[PDB]
Amino acid sequence: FNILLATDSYKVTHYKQYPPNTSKVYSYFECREYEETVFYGLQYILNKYLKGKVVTKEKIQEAKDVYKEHFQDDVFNEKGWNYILEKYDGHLPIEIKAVPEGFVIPRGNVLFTVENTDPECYWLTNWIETILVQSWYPITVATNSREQKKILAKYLLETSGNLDGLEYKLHDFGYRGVSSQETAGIGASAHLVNFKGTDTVAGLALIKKYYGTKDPVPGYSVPAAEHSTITAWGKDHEKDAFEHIVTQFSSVPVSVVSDSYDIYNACEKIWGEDLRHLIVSRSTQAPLIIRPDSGNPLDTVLKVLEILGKKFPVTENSKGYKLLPPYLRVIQGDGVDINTLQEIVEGMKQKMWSIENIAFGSGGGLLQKLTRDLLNCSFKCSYVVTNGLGINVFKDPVADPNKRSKKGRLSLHRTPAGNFVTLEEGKGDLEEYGQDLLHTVFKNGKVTKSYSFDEIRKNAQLN
Amino acid sequence: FNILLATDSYKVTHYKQYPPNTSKVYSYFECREYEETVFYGLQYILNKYLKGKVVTKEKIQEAKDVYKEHFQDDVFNEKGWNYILEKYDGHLPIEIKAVPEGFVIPRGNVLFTVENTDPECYWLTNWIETILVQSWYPITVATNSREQKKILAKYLLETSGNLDGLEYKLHDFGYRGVSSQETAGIGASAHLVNFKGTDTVAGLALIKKYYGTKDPVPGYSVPAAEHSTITAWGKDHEKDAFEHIVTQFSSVPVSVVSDSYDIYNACEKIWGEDLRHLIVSRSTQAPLIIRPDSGNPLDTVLKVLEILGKKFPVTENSKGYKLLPPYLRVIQGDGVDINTLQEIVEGMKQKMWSIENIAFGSGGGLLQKLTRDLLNCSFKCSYVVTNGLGINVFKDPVADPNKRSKKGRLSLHRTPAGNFVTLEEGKGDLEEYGQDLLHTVFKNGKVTKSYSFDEIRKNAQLN
Ligand SMILES: NCCCCN1N=C(c2ccc(NC(=O)N3Cc4ccncc4C3)cc2)C[C@H](c2cccc3ncccc23)C1=O
Ligand SMILES: NCCCCN1N=C(c2ccc(NC(=O)N3Cc4ccncc4C3)cc2)C[C@H](c2cccc3ncccc23)C1=O
Ligand SMILES: [Cl-]
Ligand SMILES: [Cl-]
Ligand SMILES: [Cl-]
Ligand SMILES: [Cl-]
Repeated sequence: FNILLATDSYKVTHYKQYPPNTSKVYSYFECREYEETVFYGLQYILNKYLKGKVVTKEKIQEAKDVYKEHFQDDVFNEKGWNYILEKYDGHLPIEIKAVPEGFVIPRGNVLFTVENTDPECYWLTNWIETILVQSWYPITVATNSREQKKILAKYLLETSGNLDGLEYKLHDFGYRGVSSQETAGIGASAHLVNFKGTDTVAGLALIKKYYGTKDPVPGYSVPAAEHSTITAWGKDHEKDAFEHIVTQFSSVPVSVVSDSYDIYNACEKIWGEDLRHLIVSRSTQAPLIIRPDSGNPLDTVLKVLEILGKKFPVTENSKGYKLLPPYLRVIQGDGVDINTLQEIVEGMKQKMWSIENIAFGSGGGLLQKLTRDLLNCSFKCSYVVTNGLGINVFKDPVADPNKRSKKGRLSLHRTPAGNFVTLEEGKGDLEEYGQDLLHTVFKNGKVTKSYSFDEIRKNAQLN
Repeated sequence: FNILLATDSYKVTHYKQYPPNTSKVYSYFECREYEETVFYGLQYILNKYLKGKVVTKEKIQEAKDVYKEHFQDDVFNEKGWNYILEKYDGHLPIEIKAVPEGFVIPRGNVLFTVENTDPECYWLTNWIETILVQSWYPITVATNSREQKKILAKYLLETSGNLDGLEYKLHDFGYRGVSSQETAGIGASAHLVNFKGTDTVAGLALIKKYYGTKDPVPGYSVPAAEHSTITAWGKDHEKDAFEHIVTQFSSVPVSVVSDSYDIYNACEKIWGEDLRHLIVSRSTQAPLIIRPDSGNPLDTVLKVLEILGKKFPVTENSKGYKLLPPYLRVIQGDGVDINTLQEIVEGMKQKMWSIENIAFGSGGGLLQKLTRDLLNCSFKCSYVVTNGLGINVFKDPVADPNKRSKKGRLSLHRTPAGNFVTLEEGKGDLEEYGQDLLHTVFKNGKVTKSYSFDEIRKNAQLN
């Protein structure tokens, strides 16, 4: 990796575009205008990409050579990057202040600021927009995962009367569904801010290296089947595959995808009759979790439950809602996003089914079907000093008030009703709102404040 | 990186689920039945992740330790992975056959096949599903980029009478709007299969290291402004920013975002009157590219052009379509995906505007607003040998016919009419068709067949 090569092409040219005698560019990150967002992911970027000696003689010459051919001119700022190398031993003269990781912030507030600490490096603040704005993703996953926790919590509380197993109810299936190994880790780490159930292994090593937990790993799995391990027995032997699988994993929970041929037959005839004896004997600590994986998600869950309710002893819990015996659960792991997770719980509740009957697997919903669009994640200049005069800088497009940017030096404050407000135009220094809630997280190549994954989990908890 | 940590958790448990006496698992990848999809990206994964010594004593012990905590049990196949280390010096005993990269194959056809080469490693075929299936992303970017090239080609040919500059008409803007650095490089490399214009610099080093080009670089940029470099001059000095920027970049093409306050004023009064004189003097090899970045994309482009047509000398070209003078072009960079790119060119054509007037930049649309669900990218077991007898295996969910999988040993063939067929049940060995178009790309830890980025470009041409 080379930070000189980790920006949008055009930013290479920007040091020739700013007003002359510009000593300071100051830029903020907000989720412009999902009423509240989990701030998480910055600390990864600060450590993996921004901290320490990031500039070397070789990194300057590589960039020089690529940009020379990429632009077909020598528009690269060699002098500016050689200054970083020789003044600061390659350490970025940037100061980043940020709200603490895990913080649940209303939309349209300052979550971090970037500014240069050396007037020579005025151009450096917005060089690192592109890299810093990839934060959108950890923030977005963490927010959409938490929104889903909220829906599950609402219907579990309504149909059971507690949150038991809440943080194991949305399993991450998204390892194949993402754009990369780097993306898998960050995405799966963002979901583990809210839940403890993941198949995306890469997330675990990231949290250990970048955040830390007191526990060995932040996330857990149980044994489960895929279509390869059922269908490999042959279209005539589904029962043999199931029987081998529940018996191999007799003492632990086990997911078995049951839609290889006929979900409704596998539930009713194979689990419900021929193998019923291997399921009703199993421990409360080791249920069979029947996985449908195809068809209308809501219709399939409701017919799966009706079949299972008629072949197994169903309890009515305190709330008047029906419950499988504790050895038997369901997980819908196909076509699940925040919208369909909500269609299912509401559909289950209208049929008087407890939500403790159902778990969710999401892959693409949770980790891939997200954009910087969704929460309008955005990095803009708000303040510059030219000729010694600080001036308040913003965009305010004619046709889009939604894209207006915030003016001048920003601080984040607690209101007397204990809500958040971003103060603009350096009005934070009028101490009308107490102290700035953002902290210095990065200064002059060093990480100056960091959070355990446990602290972030605590910060991110639901009301 | 540790391939023992680079799979779905549940696949760790799969070696205890397959029928006993299973010597071979054979699995294929399809874009299950965007009519045609560019295969690109496998070679990256084979080199970065699968080739050489991938197993070490330390990588087995690390996996054992993580999975012990992750499963709350020792379900890990240490014996199976120690065999790989001690038999094959950690080289995967896998054979992957793949269609040549850049090959444009209709939906529902085998693109790559994975099989174990040693009976002991039956479990290893689907260990690498997760990692291999991330290919959906390079494939989907490459295909969606190409389908957009098709629409550009259609409307340019209809309104100009050639495809001049087609490879620079869709610029990659999506570096900040992807989920990570690794994803940027892959996605930007996938787009450059079809175009030459990128701001996603990370794509350059990937193509150089993994694919190779005869030219210095596969992709090119020009100097261009952001909101920070216009608004930094002060709300009332937009004209000074513009004038500084186009004068700095007098002799090369220059993109200038003009929606900082009011796009329509900046086109009509600032470009069209105040600074008119520095635009009409510019070389045909260095035009001003006015970038609107806000509003209804179609409505904005149409009023932008109507304003510019009334301040600058417009020609009607041979097709009856209108043309800005050669020093003046427009780029819509904001809200651009395949569907809005199509709304715009069709809207432009209804207002008799040549498509050679307009360039497109795409960020989120191009690199992130893509899912594994779009082309149904899918990896399934089709054939296993159990007790020495091959059996043809598949899924066939009753309630989703389109998730039915192919049976048995697969090959890809040219038809008599120059189309493709995927043969099933090992029918390829009848040579009633020509010969299998999949080739050995990976065998027993080696990349065996590779393609230059140039070969891939050639294969991925339009008609
Ligand atoms: N971890 C200890 C706590 C309990 C364990 N546990 N585990 C659960 C789980 C854990 C992993 C898996 N995994 C798969 O199915 N895969 C892996 C995978 C990867 C890629 N593609 C497809 C698949 C299929 C499935 C289920 C669901 C399940 C539970 C099922 C009902 C309702 C519940 N409600 C609350 C709390 C859990 C509840 C559950 O109890
Ligand atoms: N090497 C020579 C290639 C041609 C030069 N050129 N370049 C062009 C271009 C090149 C880069 C940029 N860059 C930005 O605007 N950024 C960078 C960026 C990154 C992230 N977010 C936002 C932005 C804003 C914009 C436009 C458009 C422009 C052209 C404009 C009309 C129609 C055409 N038709 C065909 C061929 C080009 C045609 C064009 O001619
Ligand atoms: Cl599966
Ligand atoms: Cl999914
Ligand atoms: Cl911009
Ligand atoms: Cl975009």
